[PDB]
Amino acid sequence: SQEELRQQIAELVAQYAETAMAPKPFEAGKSVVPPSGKVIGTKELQLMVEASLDGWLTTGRFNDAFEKKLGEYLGVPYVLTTTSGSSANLLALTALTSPKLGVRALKPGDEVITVAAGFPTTVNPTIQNGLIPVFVDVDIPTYNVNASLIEAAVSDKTKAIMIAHTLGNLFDLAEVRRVADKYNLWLIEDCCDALGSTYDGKMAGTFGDIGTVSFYPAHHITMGEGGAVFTQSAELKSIIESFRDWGRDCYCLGSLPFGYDHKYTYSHLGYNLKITDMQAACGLAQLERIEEFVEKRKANFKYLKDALQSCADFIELPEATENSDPSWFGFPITLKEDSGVSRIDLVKFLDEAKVGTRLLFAGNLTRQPYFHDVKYRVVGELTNTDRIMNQTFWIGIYPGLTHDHLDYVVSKFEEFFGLNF
Amino acid sequence: SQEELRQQIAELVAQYAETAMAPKPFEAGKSVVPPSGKVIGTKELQLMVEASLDGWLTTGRFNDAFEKKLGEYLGVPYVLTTTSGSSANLLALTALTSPKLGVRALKPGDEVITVAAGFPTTVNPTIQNGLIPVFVDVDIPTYNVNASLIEAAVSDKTKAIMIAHTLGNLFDLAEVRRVADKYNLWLIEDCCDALGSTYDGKMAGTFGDIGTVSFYPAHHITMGEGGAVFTQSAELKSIIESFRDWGRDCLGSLPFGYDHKYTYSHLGYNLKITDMQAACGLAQLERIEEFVEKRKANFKYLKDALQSCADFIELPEATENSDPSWFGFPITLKEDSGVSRIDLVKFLDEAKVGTRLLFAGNLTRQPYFHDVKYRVVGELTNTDRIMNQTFWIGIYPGLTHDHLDYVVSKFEEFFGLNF
Ligand SMILES: [Fe+3]
Repeated sequence: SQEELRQQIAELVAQYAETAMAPKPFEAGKSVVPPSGKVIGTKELQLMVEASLDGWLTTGRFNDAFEKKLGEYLGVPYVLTTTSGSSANLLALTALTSPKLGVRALKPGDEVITVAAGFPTTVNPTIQNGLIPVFVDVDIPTYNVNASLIEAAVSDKTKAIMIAHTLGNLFDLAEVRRVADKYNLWLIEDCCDALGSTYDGKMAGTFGDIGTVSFYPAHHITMGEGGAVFTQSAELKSIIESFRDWGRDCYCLGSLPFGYDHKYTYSHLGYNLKITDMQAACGLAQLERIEEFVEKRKANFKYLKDALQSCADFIELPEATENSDPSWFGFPITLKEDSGVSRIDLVKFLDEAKVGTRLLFAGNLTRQPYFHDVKYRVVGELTNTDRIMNQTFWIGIYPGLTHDHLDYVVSKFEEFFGLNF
Repeated sequence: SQEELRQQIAELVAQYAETAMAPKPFEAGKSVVPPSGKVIGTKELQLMVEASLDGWLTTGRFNDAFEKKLGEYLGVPYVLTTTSGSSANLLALTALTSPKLGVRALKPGDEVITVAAGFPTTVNPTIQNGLIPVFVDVDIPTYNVNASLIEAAVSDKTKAIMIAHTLGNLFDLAEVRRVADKYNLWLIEDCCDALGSTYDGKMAGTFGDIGTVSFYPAHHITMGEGGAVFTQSAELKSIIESFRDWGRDCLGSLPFGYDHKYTYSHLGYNLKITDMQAACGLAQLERIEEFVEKRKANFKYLKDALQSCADFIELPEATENSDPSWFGFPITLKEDSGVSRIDLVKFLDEAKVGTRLLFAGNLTRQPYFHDVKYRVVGELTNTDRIMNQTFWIGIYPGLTHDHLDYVVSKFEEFFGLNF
């Protein structure tokens, strides 16, 4: 019997995942403390096998379940899965170029306000659609836009604001919101690293017109490769979907003959950025643990910050943005310049001690080699942005790290700083 | 033991597949004859479970195997998997905008010669990179570019030729190459529908600088969603890869000893797949030779039998000196037949016979082309004819001679040839 063969395959899988996905006890000196990672188990492997058995391959049963459950978690009616966080950002900004949006459709030459201290694909979509990025400085130790600088970047060409809640910490949604409204600007919330974060009690990604998230292994939940675009607007949802699906027409011009297959009628300049149900299944399992993961990240963050307070004379510790409850992606630290050493020294020392580190992504996008010939504007100076590029880095606090993992990390900072003496 | 649980699961799925993925017998009037489809079995489901079990998720073990085996099948050293045929086309054209190609790099305002009778994503990447598409007419009944018209579309802004081997039939490679070489133009072969096709005995996709293929279900092999970009140039491979991977390197004013993993040499996307997708495709690769021969067989059989309707419809013809791996069976309804394409398509639909039009028909007439900037050299006569009178039906591995026999009888019935 079929339904029988499945339940019995689920068993052999649920028992394989017991050996395979079993966490190993921490062993100082030998065990590593990566900066991020995935935490999967029996459920993940079970659903993926189910999806495999289905033999459907393209999105369906599991993808429907996933989009629905994530929509309920975020509290939004429209969720569309795509190939990655980057693809999500690309689809978000590109959808706003749709001629169906009339006078407020983004056009080549228009401007989009953002920050230079972020991830490349948060800004690439703007440049890839012919628009112009306008940068303003960020704040330390929140590592998010200094919202007070946004207003001065606005001009006649300003058209939207696309920014990411860096490392799960939220950006001043009150000031960004205020500016967007006053000038009727579109707001795209890049929540690729902030799934679960909240501001003023409201879930991140539900303040703007469109929100994006990533499911790469680093992140709160994974599908291996995957991401999602979400919104509260039916119109935008239909536009996004069209751009993701070959640009073919939907919801419900040119000179095609009457009775031309609708399946082959294209209303947008489109890609094909869909995923498989195998990917969707993994993410569905992961969704069951999200609340658990968000809680643990907040726990590890506090524990690590309290314990690392002993080095406060040499490093600046991270601070959540006022009136927010971030779902931390990582733990951002800035080495003080008058400490006597370079970030290279600390990073390398930690590396030898098995403690993983990551710099704050691009550091300063404008200084990245690929920005050599890009057309952009910067309002004010990127002082803090350059400091981040030179002095900042982050370490792990993800669900896979226990108190023993963190205790080891704290002792290494102490050792490196001679505070154990 | 873990090695046991695996082999034990392999068996349980091996018998699950024999029941689920079992081809049911054809039944005139009940069974459908779709235009395309996938043929998967035990191997596919087995590897996908293996990959699921690995728990690696991102590309790895199976993807390495897939890119390797496919590179061996095509006869190229570099194969890079991506999310879809469309993403592959996007990466192929975009990669040629890399400043590392120097004076050879594609710039906004430059032109790319192609045809309007095709799939949107074959041309969109040109428009998305700021370039200008230049169209020329196609030929009937090969449904591929009328190569003789290409030379006249060449101007001082021309930099590349990107066209697909429509429905598996090959385009005049001898002429395209001649023109490409004479003007030092880049050549991108869109083989999304031509995996296995050959021209002058050489595998399609190995004549140009970059080749692309799709793994969507309707296609020669599938991963559910997936595609690949391939080439013989190590330089391009590195560029393609960078654009696919956040645009990271491997200039600017970054501090010394800045993490190379966070140094970005291109304006990038993230168009990678999972090893679950790669596994499925790896299984599929074990059947490609079988699928290519069956499609060629179904094609011959269908064309021969359908010869009885030659007074009303124009039958497909392989391009001279080629051996196409047919994706579908393209047919053009003659205008003086007294009926319209809608009539035949609807009749066929009612009889459970699937049909598809030739994709965009004429891209320049598609609504999204309303304000696009492009040039057309000559007239798109045949292109417009295709948009109005052409359509295709299935000949994929899932179709048996009984499936085809039924299709032929319905065409005859339609035209009153059975009387
Ligand atoms: Fe439709």
